[PDB]
Amino acid sequence: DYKDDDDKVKLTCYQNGVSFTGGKAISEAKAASSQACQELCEKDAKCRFFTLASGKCSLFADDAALRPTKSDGAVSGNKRCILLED
Repeated sequence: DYKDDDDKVKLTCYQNGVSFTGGKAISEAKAASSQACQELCEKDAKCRFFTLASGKCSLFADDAALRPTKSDGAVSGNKRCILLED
């Protein structure tokens, strides 16, 4: 209802690459898809760049030393998806 439905929003912003560790995670989830990690991160005002793994999400407020560890079903993402492009 309302005019909120008239406009659409982007919810897809995942990237299957590598998990993260050794960083300064402020909160982590136990989901299977980054989608669930996005909804939980939305509730947190300290999340910006989440990072899902084989079965564990990881929302990060900022970059520090969070490095990869494995690519087994690892799907990490960032705040922005598509920016600065023709």
